[PDB]
This record gives sequence, structure tokens and C-alpha cells, in this order.
Amino acid sequence: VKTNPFVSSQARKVRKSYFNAKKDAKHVAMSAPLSKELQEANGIKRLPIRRDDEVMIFSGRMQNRTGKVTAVKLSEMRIYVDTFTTEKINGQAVSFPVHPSNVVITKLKMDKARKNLIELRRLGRDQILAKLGH
Amino acid sequence: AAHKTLRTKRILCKAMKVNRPMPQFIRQMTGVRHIRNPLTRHWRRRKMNI
Amino acid sequence: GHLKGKELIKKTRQELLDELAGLEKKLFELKGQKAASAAATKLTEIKNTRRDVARVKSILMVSQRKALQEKYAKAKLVPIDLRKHQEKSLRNKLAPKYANKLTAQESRRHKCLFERKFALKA
Amino acid sequence: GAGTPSFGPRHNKTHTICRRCGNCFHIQKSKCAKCGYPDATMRHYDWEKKAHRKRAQGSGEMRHLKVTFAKLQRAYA
RNA sequence: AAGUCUCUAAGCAAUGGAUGUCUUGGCUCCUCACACGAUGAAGAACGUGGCAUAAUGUGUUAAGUAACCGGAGUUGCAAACAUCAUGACAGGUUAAUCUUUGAAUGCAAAUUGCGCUAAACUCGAUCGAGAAGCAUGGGUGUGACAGUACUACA
RNA sequence: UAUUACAGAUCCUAAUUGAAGUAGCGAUUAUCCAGGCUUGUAUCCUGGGGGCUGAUGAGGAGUAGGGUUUCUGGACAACUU
RNA sequence: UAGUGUGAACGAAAGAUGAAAAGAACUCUAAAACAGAGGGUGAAAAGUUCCUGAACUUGCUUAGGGUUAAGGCUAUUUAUA
RNA sequence: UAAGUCAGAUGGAAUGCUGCGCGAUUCAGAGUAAAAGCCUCGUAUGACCAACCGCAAGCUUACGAUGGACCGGGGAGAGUC
RNA sequence: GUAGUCUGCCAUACGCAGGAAGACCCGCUGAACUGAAGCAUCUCAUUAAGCGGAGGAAAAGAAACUAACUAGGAUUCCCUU
Repeated sequence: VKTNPFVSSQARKVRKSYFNAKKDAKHVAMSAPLSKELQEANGIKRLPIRRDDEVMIFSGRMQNRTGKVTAVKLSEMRIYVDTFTTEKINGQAVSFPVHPSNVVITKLKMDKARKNLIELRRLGRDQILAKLGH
Repeated sequence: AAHKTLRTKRILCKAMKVNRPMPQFIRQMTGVRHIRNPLTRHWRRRKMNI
Repeated sequence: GHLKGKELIKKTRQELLDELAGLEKKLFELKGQKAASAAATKLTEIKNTRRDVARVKSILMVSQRKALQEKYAKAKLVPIDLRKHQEKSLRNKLAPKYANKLTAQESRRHKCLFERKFALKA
Repeated sequence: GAGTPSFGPRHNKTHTICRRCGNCFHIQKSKCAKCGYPDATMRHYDWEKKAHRKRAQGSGEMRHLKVTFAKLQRAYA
């Protein structure tokens, strides 16, 4: 149960804030877990997704393919990918949007800000697990 | 008309360049449908009263 | 091509004014040819050079103002441009020294009758 | 008599566009019925509290005034 | 004593938008704030985006520019630019720029009417133009004028 | 616990019947024939008959008012009984 | 806001395709962006003010009644009292 | 800033169904192709390191300020009550 | 004649006033419907509309005050009277 009064627990208010958030919060809302090869390497589960890296979806028509992110979309709230294409009735491939929380990140590409984010969360996760005592 | 003033002529200009169909690309962008241009009219039917 | 606001600060005032007029000329020639040729790529070039001519006007004006404020700063009755913005209410409200200043009766008793600290024993 | 035939000679204009209101400025009497120009004070009455809030602040742009609301959010939050 | 007519029922449809389910909208109660304006407000008009009429940004620096703070494409098509930074843009402030108006204030106005100016400013080649000035009322100071008002010395 | 049960209020709002393929399609000189363009014209254009308006003219032009109705090109879902 | 009035003023209607546009290629009849018919997309046409799709009214098909305006109730061997 | 995109069947899609694990100072809530403590944002809760760190007014050791008593004094709002 | 003052008017230097908003607040002005089962005093009401003017609150406020006691001690508000 929440103690902080200034955050609201009504469903109307949360959806309105969520869909009409600022740009910086929407990038954080668009995020996914790493594959276990990258979890041991970088020392984090969860990261926000960019146009550099590639991703791998379990369960679907497009089941179990890797492919790079062509475009993130924050208003439409979904991710376009290479490979993930059905053709039209016309002979024309069209990329098909998928929400990142269904998806695992298989490779990652560094940025000064991405390295600076990772070194924070590594040091944060070392403190919290020592506190809880696992 | 003729013998219109200039600030009368300014209003009659703005009243005719505003009179047009809505562009096609807004329906493609926003995906909304069934938006009409409000300041469309016909000269014979509705008078301006300006 | 287009140029940064950082590196224009180093340049001379008269160096910017010949840069300005030459940069503004290529705006005018493109506005002539958009009727004839029209089409893509030109319409991003006309956009960038409209943004760049603002860039030069902007940094000229802050180069003026920082220089020109130093002339009139630390002196009585400055110009209206160089005064800070504020509200109407806050200007006409007098400074809190004058409101709070003490009468010669009141200050002399405040020698003894000030709001002194005290406490009790346990 | 008083209907269709007597509508014929209706070509003069009683009211003209008003500078302050921009809307009903009386040419013969020279006053904006809606806003009261040129009286320096702007016309509103408490019996037309409905029609007043169509004209009054909020309806327009509020270019200077919206940024002075936005300061007072930051200072108290 | 005829019926493709008319009357009633059932099944599949046409018309119509009820019912049911949904909800980024209201309504109320409580909390905090009110620091608008001659430094040109509120309100009005017109501009301005690559395809933009309304609204929203914004004012020939016109979907913005500069600086600081965020920090990677905030949407259809088209085009350009940017990646461990010489830092993308629908992000958020502050400061510039700030069209015609409006208390509106050089004199007017159903008019884009009719003025005025020591220097400096800026183009223009001593002398024109633009730019920027010039309102009323009252306060303190400064100056000038008016008087068979009071008074001294002639 | 309540904005809690409808056939009526010349009730409110929204949609829809019969009457009914009925009443009716007026006012304005008068139309006819051959061609052109077309899937398609008495009607849109050309040519030729027959007519009307008959200088206070459905002629040529302006105030007030309207405000792009002007002009060229393309178009017929609707409108111009 | 649309819209009304010379004016002060007055003031509506209008939400929902699907998980995702995958928003219906190409062929046939046709003068044809008329209108369909094949064939496809999708889990399902839900096919563009498109979820569910009630009543009134209408169309088609099937079954009976009809000189008693029609309907109701009671009784049975269901067209009579 | 905790802990399963667990395994099996169904499905266009699993968060539901059956069975076994794990978190909690966090089972407020939302997003996600279907009902989610453990898929994502959060929530909870203390820890962490930058920014500041100043505006006026009064001080600061005694015939300086304030008060009590005693001695000797002045006056207290006019077209107003 | 000149040199002080008094009074008036004009010009100029520097900051100020106006306009917006007005629920609450302060000062004026001021209805009637209504109730009295009529109606005129009375009531609705020292209310609505109107005019003038402030602030984040305003206004009030330091006794020509209560009291009759075993005495209270500026103003404002809540409970009761």
C-alpha cells in the first residue's frame, strides 16, 4: 500500500499520465529484459530499447527470429523490427509492430548514456541484494 | 463593392482563402476521419455579416 | 552549410555582418527559384538558411547586450531595455529595509527589550 | 404591408465592425454594443455572467499570463 | 364457391440505433496559490510549417533562434541531419526577437488619413531618408513669464 | 444505500408508418428540322426555318448591398420541381 | 464550434473496425472510380459515423383465416358454439 | 531498488486452466494480442552526491539601555461632543 | 528703475496613476415577485441588479469597555446564552 499522497491510485488519472507523459518517461516505459548471455555480462535484467540493438520474440506468427529495430514509436507505443514482415495482397512487405515487454534483447550497442546508465544500475543492484541478504 | 475600404478588403481576402476543402494528408497523419473545415461556406446560402 | 551557435561567439561583429548579408542573399535566390523548380531537397535548404539567419541575428544581439549592459551597469537610472523584468506589484512595493526601519524611540528601547532566548530547568 | 414588401429597402448597415471587440459598433451612436468602446472600461454586467465568460480571460491566447501561472506551480509543489 | 388482396404466426434479410459491455470526459469535497499591466496586460485582427482550413505554438529571428537543464529519432508521406558527441528533437525553463491593434498614449479614424524633432544611431553621395522619439493628470526639483499683490532702497 | 419499476401528461428527445406512387410538377414568347460531341440531348454547341422581347426592353452601365458570383480548363455523388 | 438575429444576446447534433490495416491485389460482365460476380486478407467480415444490432415499418419464403372491422375469454375431436 | 518472459494442453495471442518454485519496508495502480505479487513502468524504503550556506534590522559592557520609589512639573484632538 | 517675497500660469528632468479579474472583502445606492390566504404599515431585505474601491486575504483593533462580583480587561472567529 502507498504512503505518498501525491501519487494517485485512480485508474483514470494513471492512464492519462501514462499516455500523455513527457518524452523522457516514455523511453523508460518502452523497455525489456536481456537474454541470460547478456545478463551475466552486463549485470542487469531490465533496459530501455534503442534503434541500434536487436531483439527476439517468443510466441507468435513471427516466433523465434532475431532482428534489428528499425524504429521505436512512442505515441503508437510499439516497436518496428527488421524481418518481422507479412506481405500485403500486393507484393509489398510491411513491418509489423510489437510491444517490447513481450520481447527479449539478444544483442546491445553502447552509447555514452547507455554505459553511464548500466554502471549506475550495477552498483545499485549490489547494494540492494546485500540489504535484503540473499 | 466597389469602393471597399482596405480593412474591409482584408476581411474579404481572409474569407475566401479560408474557403476550401480540408487537405488529404491530415486524415493520413492523425487517422481521425470526418473533420470538416468549419469556415467553409457558400456565398449565396450563408451571408458573412461582416 | 549550417553552423553552430558556440563558434560564432569567437568571431568579430563586422565579420558576422558580412557573414549575415551573404547568408541572407542565398535565402532570396532560393525564394525566387521555388516557384520555377519547386520539389524536394530545396525545401529543406530554404528551411535551414531561415534557421541560420536567426542564429546570426541572435548571437549578434547577445554580443551587443552583454557589452552594452557593462557600460550602464553600476550607475544610476539605467535604460528600460537593460532593467530586469519583474512584476508591477514587486517594483512598487518598497524595499524591506524602509518598511522595517526603526524609530529613534523604538531602536533605543530595542537595545534592552529585544526578543531574547530563555529556557527552564528539568 | 409590414412583411415581405417592406423587407425590400433593407440595404443600409446599422452596425459596423468594432476595433476593440472586432465583432456591432453603432455607426450613428458610435459605440460598440458588445464591449462599450470607446469607454476606457470594458462592458460587462453581473446579469450576463454567462455571456461575459465567453469574452473574458481564458478565451484568448494568454501569452504573457500563462507563463505567470506556470511559475506559481513550480514554487509551490 | 376466386384471390398474388387483406389478417395472424415462424424463419432468413433490408431499415433503424435500443439493450449489454467499454471510458485519456465530467460532477462534487478537501488541499496549495493568486507574484496580470506604460518594462505595453486581458481581449481582437492578420501572418507564419514541405504537403496545414480550425485549434495549438509563435511574430519577417514567425511550428521557432540563443543559453542552461534533459539526452537519441514522440505519427502518414517526402527530405535532411545526428551518434562513446563539434550532442538528434514535439522535451522543460530563462533571455532575445516581439507584425496591425487594444488602458492605447503625437492629432484622428466606417480613412492604412494628417503631423513634429537638439545631438547620436544607420544606410544614403554638406543635405535627404529610415530607425527611435513626442499623450493626459498629478508629485518633487529646475527654469521662464505675468501682476498698479506686499515691502524696502532710490 | 438510492437520480429505483410507466401506456397516457395537446409530455421530452430520437427514429418510422398509413394516407400514396396519390395531391401535384406553377408563373415566364413557341417551338420545329438536319448536323456536331457522346454509352446517352427537345435541353450542350453549329446551320436553317417559325417566333418573342419591341428603347422605363430579361439591351448597354452604375450607387447602396453582395464578396469572387468574374475568366479558362476538367467534373456530374448532390442541387438547378 | 456549426448556425440565428440590425443588435443586446442565443446556441446544438456528433464516442466504440480489428490484437495488428493485414483497409481488399488480379480477372470477368459493363460506356465506366455505376453496380455486382469470382478470388483473396483475418481467429471471426467485424469491410470504413464498420462491436452487440432490440422494437415500429418493409421484402422474400413457408402455413392457415376472411359476407360478420379486428382482437380477447371459456370449452373441446381446431373451426365451430 | 525484490522475485518465473517456469513446465504441459487449448488458442490468432496466456496474465486464465492443472502442477512445482521464488519475493515482500514493495499484493497502491497502470501497460502488455485474454483475468499478472514475480513480462515493463512503478509502488516501498532508506541510502547515496551535487547545489547552496545570504538578505535587511539590531548587537557588542558602561553614568549604555530599561524599570521601581521619592521630589518638583506641562498638556492631552471644536462647526466637534 | 532693482531685490526680495506672495500669488498665478507655462515649459522641462525623473519615477507614479489609469486597463484586466472581481468567488471572498470595503463604502454607497436600492427594487419587486413573494408572505400576511385581500391590502396600504410590516415581510421578502438593510437581499438581487446598479455605481465606486482594495488584497492574498480584507475589514476590525489597544477602552469616554463590561459590570455590580469571592470581579473581568484590545480586535476577530467557533460553541452556548
